[PDB]
Amino acid sequence: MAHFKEYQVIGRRLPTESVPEPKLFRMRIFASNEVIAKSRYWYFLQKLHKVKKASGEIVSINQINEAHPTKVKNFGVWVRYDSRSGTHNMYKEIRDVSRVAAVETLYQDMAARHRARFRSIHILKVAEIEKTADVKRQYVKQFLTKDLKFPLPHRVQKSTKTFSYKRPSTFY
Amino acid sequence: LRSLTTVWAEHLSDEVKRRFYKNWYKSKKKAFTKYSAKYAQDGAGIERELARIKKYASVVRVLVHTQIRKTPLAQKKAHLAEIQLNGGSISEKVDWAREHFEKTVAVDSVFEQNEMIDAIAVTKGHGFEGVTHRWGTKKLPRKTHRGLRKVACIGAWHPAHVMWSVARAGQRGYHSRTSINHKIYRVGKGDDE
Amino acid sequence: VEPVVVIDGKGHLVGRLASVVAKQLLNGQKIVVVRAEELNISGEFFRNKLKYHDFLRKATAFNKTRGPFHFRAPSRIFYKALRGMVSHKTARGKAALERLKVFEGIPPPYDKKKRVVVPQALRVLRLKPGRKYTTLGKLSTSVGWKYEDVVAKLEAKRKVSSAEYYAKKRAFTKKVASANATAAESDVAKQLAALGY
Amino acid sequence: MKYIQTEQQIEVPEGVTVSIKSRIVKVVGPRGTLTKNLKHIDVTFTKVNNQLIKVAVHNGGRKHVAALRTVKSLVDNMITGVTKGYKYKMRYVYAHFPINVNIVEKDGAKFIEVRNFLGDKKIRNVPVRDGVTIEFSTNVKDEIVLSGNSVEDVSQNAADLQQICRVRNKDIRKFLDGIYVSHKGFITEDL
Amino acid sequence: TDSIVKASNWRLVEVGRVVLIKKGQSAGKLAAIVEIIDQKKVLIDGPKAGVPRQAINLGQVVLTPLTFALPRGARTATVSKKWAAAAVCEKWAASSWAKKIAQRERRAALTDFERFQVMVLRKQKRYTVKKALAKA
RNA sequence: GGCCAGCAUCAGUUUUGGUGGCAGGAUAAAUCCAUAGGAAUGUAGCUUGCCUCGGUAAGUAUUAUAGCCUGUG
RNA sequence: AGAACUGGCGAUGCGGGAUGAACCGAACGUAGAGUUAAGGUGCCGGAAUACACGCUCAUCAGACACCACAAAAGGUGUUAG
RNA sequence: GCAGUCAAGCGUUCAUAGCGACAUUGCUUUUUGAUUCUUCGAUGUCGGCUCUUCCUAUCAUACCGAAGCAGAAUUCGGUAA
RNA sequence: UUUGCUCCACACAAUAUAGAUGGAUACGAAUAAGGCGUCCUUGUGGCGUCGCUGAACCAUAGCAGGCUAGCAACGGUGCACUUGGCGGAAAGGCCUUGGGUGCUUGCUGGCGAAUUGCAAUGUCAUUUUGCGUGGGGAUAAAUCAUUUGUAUACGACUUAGA
Ligand SMILES: O[C@H]1[C@H]2c3cc4c(cc3CN3CCC(=C[C@@H]1O)[C@H]23)OCO4
Ligand SMILES: [Mg+2]
Ligand SMILES: [Mg+2]
Ligand SMILES: [Mg+2]
Ligand SMILES: [Mg+2]
Ligand SMILES: [Mg+2]
Ligand SMILES: [Mg+2]
Ligand SMILES: [Mg+2]
Ligand SMILES: [Mg+2]
Ligand SMILES: [Mg+2]
Ligand SMILES: [Mg+2]
Ligand SMILES: [Mg+2]
Ligand SMILES: [Mg+2]
Ligand SMILES: [Mg+2]
Ligand SMILES: [Mg+2]
Ligand SMILES: [Mg+2]
Ligand SMILES: [Mg+2]
Ligand SMILES: [Mg+2]
Ligand SMILES: [Mg+2]
Ligand SMILES: [Mg+2]
Ligand SMILES: [Mg+2]
Ligand SMILES: [Mg+2]
Ligand SMILES: [Mg+2]
Ligand SMILES: [Mg+2]
Ligand SMILES: [Mg+2]
Ligand SMILES: [Mg+2]
Ligand SMILES: [Mg+2]
Ligand SMILES: [Mg+2]
Ligand SMILES: [Mg+2]
Ligand SMILES: [Mg+2]
Ligand SMILES: [Mg+2]
Ligand SMILES: [Mg+2]
Ligand SMILES: [Mg+2]
Ligand SMILES: [Mg+2]
Ligand SMILES: [Mg+2]
Ligand SMILES: [Mg+2]
Ligand SMILES: [Mg+2]
Ligand SMILES: [Mg+2]
Ligand SMILES: [Mg+2]
Ligand SMILES: [Mg+2]
Ligand SMILES: [Mg+2]
Ligand SMILES: [Mg+2]
Ligand SMILES: [Mg+2]
Ligand SMILES: [Mg+2]
Ligand SMILES: [Mg+2]
Ligand SMILES: [Mg+2]
Ligand SMILES: [Mg+2]
Ligand SMILES: [Mg+2]
Repeated sequence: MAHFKEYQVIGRRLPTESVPEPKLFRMRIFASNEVIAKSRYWYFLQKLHKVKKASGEIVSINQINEAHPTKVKNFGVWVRYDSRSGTHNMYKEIRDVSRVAAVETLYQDMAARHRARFRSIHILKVAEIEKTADVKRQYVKQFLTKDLKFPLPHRVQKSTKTFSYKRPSTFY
Repeated sequence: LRSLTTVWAEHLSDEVKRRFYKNWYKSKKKAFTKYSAKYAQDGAGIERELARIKKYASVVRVLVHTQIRKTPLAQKKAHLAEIQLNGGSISEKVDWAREHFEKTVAVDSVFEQNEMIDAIAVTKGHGFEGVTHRWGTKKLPRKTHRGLRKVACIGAWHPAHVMWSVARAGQRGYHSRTSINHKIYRVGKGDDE
Repeated sequence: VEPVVVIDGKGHLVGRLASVVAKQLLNGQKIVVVRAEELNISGEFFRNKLKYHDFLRKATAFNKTRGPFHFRAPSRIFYKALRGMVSHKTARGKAALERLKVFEGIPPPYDKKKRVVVPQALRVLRLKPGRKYTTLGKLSTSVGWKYEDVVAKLEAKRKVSSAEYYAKKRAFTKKVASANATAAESDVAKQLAALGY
Repeated sequence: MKYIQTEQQIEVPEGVTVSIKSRIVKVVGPRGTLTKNLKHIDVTFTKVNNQLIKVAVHNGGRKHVAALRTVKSLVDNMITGVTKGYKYKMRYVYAHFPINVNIVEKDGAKFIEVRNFLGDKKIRNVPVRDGVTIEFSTNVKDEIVLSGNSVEDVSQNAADLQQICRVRNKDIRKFLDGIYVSHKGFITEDL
Repeated sequence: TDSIVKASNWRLVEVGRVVLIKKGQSAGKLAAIVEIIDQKKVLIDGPKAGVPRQAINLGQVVLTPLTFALPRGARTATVSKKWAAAAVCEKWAASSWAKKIAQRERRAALTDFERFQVMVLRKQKRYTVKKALAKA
């Protein structure tokens, strides 16, 4: 749906005479802008409580920034999704440098592997897998082995003119 | 395959010389009369051609012609033609060729008894020919309006086009044919009662 | 850039080599292409062989002459790929095509001239390593082309002579570099360095 | 998922030097020398020490990796092939017509010439591949033996002899007639 | 009769491999690989050169043959400490790469007149080399 | 002053660059600095076992002869 | 084949969907400059052989609404759960 | 009209050699219907004769796999027009 | 048939142009590997070095490039000659020898340039042909009609005729 920011959204059931000061609920929401974020909020909220936007009020919206944006991190990701023929819970693991990058590629992955578009996906939980060896998916574990090194074989340099006078070479 | 030179013998029988023309009697008979001159100077020009052939040349064919005067035909104008030369080695081949210039080659030197040979020729002609004999289509019944040596259905309605694959009146005969496996039962000799 | 651009077909992908050759013409650039027998097509040999027979069955029912023509030669397989990318039924189209020449091997003129390449169609830069692909010459020879062996013979001959040329040249250029070096450290030489040379 | 690297070892024994440039492999030991083209496959060889060579695949999928081992093996069987060497054993099998098997030569040939198969007046022929040598076993009834340095060449020559003796138009369960491969192994013994 | 087995000797992605960035506000700038994220992303950092600590695609970077000692996941100040200490800049600078980069940047800052002087010089050199190329 | 142009200063419309000053927010989040605590894909040292005179491995071992993480300021 | 509400075609060209009454965009005096729609940008053909992460190898691969079809059932092909 | 999936049965024994109920998913357009879009200022509105070409859901012939294939004979299936 | 043909040379005249405007600047082969230098045991060899683009290399100053002088070099280069040789895939081009000759911006000099008026492609290419001039060279055929029948509806084909 684009390039996400994470937002704390807070809403609460429009006050009333017999109930001034209703209860206040928060959601963290990955959206590309605050407008979509407030929409999503109401979307899941009417999925949990008896409210809808009509009778309720957004109280506060705040972007949350990554705590350590240049720290590499192992993300455990939890998702609910709809397939063509049914709906499905699912756990993936993503390694990147911020919860916001991570959710970008999840949506990418869900779309690429399961043909899940944004409408049809639900983030259950994104959280930092602290101790390695509670990392479970191999395609991640692979990148924790000590003194990791790999070549990047068969190099393709992009030509900037149409013709070339050489014959290239993919050494690297 | 492309031809890259033709070397010619110094003298040339009127028989072949005649082939190079459509009106012999009026003509100044000038054919090959400059080429012949190429022998004069020691040999120079002819050799380098021969020489060239040897260097390149994947195949070699000899220019031969018939002695039609030794033949009861009227037609005087002899026949000339290329014959490939299979005996070994390009260089040996042209030496053979060069050697036989103006000299004369015999059948027994080419064919033996019981040998299977092929015959290449232009078929007898019959001119414009109806479908029934040209293709051996069925005669149509005797009752049929406007002719019966025909084909009833020259095609379905679609392709709305007569097609290349159906019998149609036209020329018959005077076709080229390459006929194989004719066996030599005799190689006769002229000088031989 | 240059009056004529000679392209070593070898190791290029037909429809990418085509797609650039076409544009080049339409923009006024004369082109010759060589070694079209050493041209490539993605997909294993069998796939493109099957593809080619598809092409083979198309023909004018009433008369197989009016119908689609099938050229078997590698240059000519190429030209088909190319012509289809050119509005070849317009003056402007007929014009552009005439700036084009395709050839199996490298026949005279073009063998003493330099040939270039087209990286955005070079196979080794384009195909994912691992994918099966096809050589024009072998494909053509499978559908009728009569002249693979001869081209190969003539080429090996050509490749020899050119190896002499090169060697001869690499010799001379060694001397040049030697000379070019005993002039290093001189004033003129240091001055040029200063100015980027 | 693409594995960032998986690899294998190829041991080298005391008699042989294997030498590999681009992916053209040459193995040379006591029994001679074979060579085999691996260009079609995209692995990286590395010598670690005269008795050890590694083969690895960087950032590869299943089907890729899954060819790394068959590379390790193909190159092993060259090294075993050039030390011990290979020997395939085949026995004739027939239930009435004796299968007459000879070796004949036209123009340097060497051909396995099978006659009287299930009676057949027809005379069968299988060419002897180069590298491979045929010895009709003494002391064993109807045993042919193909031996050589290439597993691939004997195994194939073997399979060519066996297949030339397929049976048609009969229940090939009752008609078991043939020349079958009955033992695969080595030339040099105690092993 | 040893065995002789090629090589194929790739520059590797590894903590402390220095790369020359190619797209973006940095670009032309060197930098060190600090941690490694996946097959296609690494965390880079290049304080000496100005380039911010960031996550980057490998696709936009080109591995150099240079490497120094860096602890995986070392922070910017630490990186600056090792870098200087391992003297990578002089090392890079000395290379043909960097020297060739420098060359063409000069070629492209030449004045028209400077350009003119370049030719007068090449003429000068040509005269004496062409000679020597004719006396042995 | 007939024809067609070039440049300059402006007017209407528009397009494409450079650059200056400010406002928000966790009065951005980081880096950095300070400080407390920690752990391993465990840095020094140490022990032990082979091993061409140290190099390896498998133990201890939380800053030492690398560093990192986490909170607070 | 027959009704309901609206919007259309009929009566209407223009851009897009190769093509096409009705779909998409947009409704028309004669023109300049700009900007867009729907739809596109390898070449045909104006416009990135752009960027980015995955997936897919088909000895009948696939390739954009209306639209020019495919189903049950299976695969130790491969992907992620 | 033709071809499937499930597999209860059939096949002495034995679901699937060869078959296959109750169900059920399809394909075809030489059947017949349903429609009424084109032709009513006219598209010669049975069949046969002739003659071409094309499809394949293959009767024969080439080479194969399978069988409740001993041989002979047959049946099932593949590549095949 | 009114002195015609051809090749080289120049000259006038036309006619064009799918588009000159410093240079199409030659190994091959591999790409999970190469190029170049060097050594040696000449090999799937040792060692060194390069790539990360042709953004290069070469050429490039002078009335669109005039007229002149000199020096240092003995190099470069244009042109017509001559020596030996190689190239047949479409070779029709490449290399080499030797004198002659022009130029040289390798360096240092004398003279010139304006008024094309503040820009106007400001005209420098190469296509094909036509007409005289004189320097080499060469002196046919086909067709109709006639005729044959190995051919033929007519044309066409195949023969024949000083
Ligand atoms: O022409 C008409 C039909 C027709 C009318 C006739 C007639 C024969 C036909 C032939 N039918 C084929 C298809 C056709 C379409 C038309 O309806 C024709 O004989 C007397 O009138
Ligand atoms: Mg946070
Ligand atoms: Mg000639
Ligand atoms: Mg008659
Ligand atoms: Mg008949
Ligand atoms: Mg007859
Ligand atoms: Mg009648
Ligand atoms: Mg008939
Ligand atoms: Mg059978
Ligand atoms: Mg039987
Ligand atoms: Mg004007
Ligand atoms: Mg203005
Ligand atoms: Mg600003
Ligand atoms: Mg360290
Ligand atoms: Mg509507
Ligand atoms: Mg009406
Ligand atoms: Mg309208
Ligand atoms: Mg339109
Ligand atoms: Mg459409
Ligand atoms: Mg087109
Ligand atoms: Mg375009
Ligand atoms: Mg762009
Ligand atoms: Mg849809
Ligand atoms: Mg399914
Ligand atoms: Mg599956
Ligand atoms: Mg049941
Ligand atoms: Mg049973
Ligand atoms: Mg039963
Ligand atoms: Mg029917
Ligand atoms: Mg009617
Ligand atoms: Mg009518
Ligand atoms: Mg009709
Ligand atoms: Mg009628
Ligand atoms: Mg078909
Ligand atoms: Mg079938
Ligand atoms: Mg049974
Ligand atoms: Mg079968
Ligand atoms: Mg048929
Ligand atoms: Mg067919
Ligand atoms: Mg023109
Ligand atoms: Mg090297
Ligand atoms: Mg060398
Ligand atoms: Mg070496
Ligand atoms: Mg260069
Ligand atoms: Mg001058
Ligand atoms: Mg040519
Ligand atoms: Mg001067
Ligand atoms: Mg004259």
